[PDB]
Amino acid sequence: TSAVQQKLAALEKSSGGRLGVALIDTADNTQVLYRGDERFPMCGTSKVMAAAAVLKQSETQKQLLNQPVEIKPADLVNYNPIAEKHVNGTMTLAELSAAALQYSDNTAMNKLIAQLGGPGGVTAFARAIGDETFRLDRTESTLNTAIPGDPRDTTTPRAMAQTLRQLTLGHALGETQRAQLVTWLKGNTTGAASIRAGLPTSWTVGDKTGSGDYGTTNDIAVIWPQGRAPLVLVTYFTQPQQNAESRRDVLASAARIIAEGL
Ligand SMILES: C=C1CS[C@H]([C@@H](C=O)NC(=O)/C(=N/OC(C)(C)C(=O)O)c2csc(N)n2)N=C1C(=O)O
Repeated sequence: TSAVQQKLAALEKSSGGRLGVALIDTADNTQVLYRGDERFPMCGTSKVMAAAAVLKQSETQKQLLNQPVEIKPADLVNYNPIAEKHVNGTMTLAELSAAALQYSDNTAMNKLIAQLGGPGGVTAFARAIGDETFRLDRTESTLNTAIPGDPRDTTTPRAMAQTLRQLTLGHALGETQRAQLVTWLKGNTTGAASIRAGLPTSWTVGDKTGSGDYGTTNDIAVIWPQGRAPLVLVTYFTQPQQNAESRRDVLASAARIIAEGL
């Protein structure tokens, strides 16, 4: 047990829940893991895989991101802040990707899933880039049920950190696609109280949050400090009570502990 792992264990004990953390330091390719091989419900953090899968399609279909997609009343689900603005109209796949990633729009996510041929098309892209752990089983909004022990719509912190590294810092995507994903993540609007809240305010962050039942509160992030190699940080948190409140503060505290031990 390292110093950082003892503090993360203390944070978890103080929280009442179950915490999963994976850090990759790309300077020396070292890793910090806390419950790094346990499964956690992804919730909206799975939207990165779906957006990346559509970006991968656009490497062959070069104008794909410009393709209009109808938004119909039947498409609306539980949380659709951007798509509701375009019902009975269209959004492009670029606009749907940005809405899914930067506003956590669940209707937008369902349009990405449909473009990929169902949840199996998202999982397929994960396997194609070497992620053997990720599984997407359902569409929105039921993929956020986050039931303890349910393997559906889960991954592990170790696997998600490696995948996020390959998609953003690595070259699992083409050059313009990789840059587009980074731009989208940097422009996220839902992460101010999560990993970002625990990091020095001068560091540049791109991130995607997730939330669900059982007070499931997640965030995955690529971090660019000034003057050193970037980091990839995954923080997953879930709780014993189905109706538990969100705990974004736990993710901020985990990020702060990781930034300390660095
Ligand atoms: C803040 C949101 C808006 S909802 C959107 C999606 C996120 O992962 N979550 C849900 O749709 C969601 N589903 O749960 C229901 C209740 C639909 C379920 O699956 O039964 C949920 C629960 S608490 C919360 N906030 N969002 N996700 C998050 C996020 O952090 O990105």
